[PDB]
Amino acid sequence: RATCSNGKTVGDASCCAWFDVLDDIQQNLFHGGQCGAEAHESIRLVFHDCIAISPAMEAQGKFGGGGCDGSIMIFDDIETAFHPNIGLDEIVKLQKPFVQKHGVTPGDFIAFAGAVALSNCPGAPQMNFFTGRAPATQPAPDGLVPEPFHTVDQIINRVNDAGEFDELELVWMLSAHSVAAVNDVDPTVQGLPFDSTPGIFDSQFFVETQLRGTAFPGSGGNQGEVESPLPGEIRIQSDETIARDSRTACEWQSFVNNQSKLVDDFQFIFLALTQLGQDPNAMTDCSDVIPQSKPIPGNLPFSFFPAGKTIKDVEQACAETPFPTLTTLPGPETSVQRIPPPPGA
Ligand code: HEM
Ligand SMILES: [Ca+2]
Ligand SMILES: [Ca+2]
Repeated sequence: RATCSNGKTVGDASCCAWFDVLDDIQQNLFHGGQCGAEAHESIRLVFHDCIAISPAMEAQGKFGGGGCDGSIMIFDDIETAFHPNIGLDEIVKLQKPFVQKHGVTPGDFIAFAGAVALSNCPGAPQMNFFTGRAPATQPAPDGLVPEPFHTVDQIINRVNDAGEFDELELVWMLSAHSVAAVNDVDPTVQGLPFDSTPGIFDSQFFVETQLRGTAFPGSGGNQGEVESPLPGEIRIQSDETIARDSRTACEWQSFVNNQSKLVDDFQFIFLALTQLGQDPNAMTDCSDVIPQSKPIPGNLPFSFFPAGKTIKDVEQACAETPFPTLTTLPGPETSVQRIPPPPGA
């Protein structure tokens, strides 16, 4: 343990340089510490860097990808052209100059920016940050990042190969869709959120994906898109099916009205994702650099039905426990506002 020049204690004096990186990204990437487009894009970038590993491919003498190696940045012209990585070159290009200026590894930076991004979102867990990711030497193969039109079987199998993650852990990692929008699936409109609170790390994603889908927020006929339950909200087929599948439905529902489980499980699974490709015992704990997460503001219940929705609108899929009869916000059904992204998204 060491004390940095700012008086903060950290796991190791090598962590102290990350306070310079923190100040720089908070002002110049996240527009003063916001949980907006760049924050959401950085959270997604962690998954797409890290899940690109495959012990199964390696066991046939094929490169399976290095996991959290910064390969999606170092080899951006290759990986960001893969279909599942659509729209990520925009955030890669915004991140690159910080990596160059601060002399940090591309994989460490991607993990850092994802943790800082989440710390900006009220309700987020206290996010971890470990260092020790050598620069990738090969780009990832394609076919390693899940698609919204993939089956539940293949997504379960994919995350079990990548990280020995089981079907329950697949549900936890999809909590990231609580602070997320879709730029590229609907060719007519960018920035359609997955839940009605894309600035808030909460279980609205788990509530709202359980509702009956009533309309497309924009165009119909988009591969891997299904009807959503609110105007301005997007829903993808993978989320819709995982929420109703007999293996995962009860786990999905368990996050409704359970902030502690949402926060504790996502803290765990995020750190696990950021260690793919690495020996955790070789890494340095710089978690004390990450800002203290903020609580959800206001005095409303943690989970709620959006205005215009009640228990009658829930497609209850959990045979163990009934979907909880939440409160319904007052007034007319309200449109979820789009989050316009930076150019090239
Ligand atoms: C496992 C199956 C998953 C599928 C099929 C999936 C699919 C999607 C799709 C289709 C989008 C919109 C992408 C675009 O339009 O460019 C998206 C956005 C996003 N995903 Fe996922 N995802 C998955 C898992 C995860 C995980 C595990 C995380 C993070 C831990 C994550 C974080 C995000 C975030 C933050 C966004 C929003 C990006 C933005 O606001 O620009 N996703 N996801
Ligand atoms: Ca990678
Ligand atoms: Ca949310």
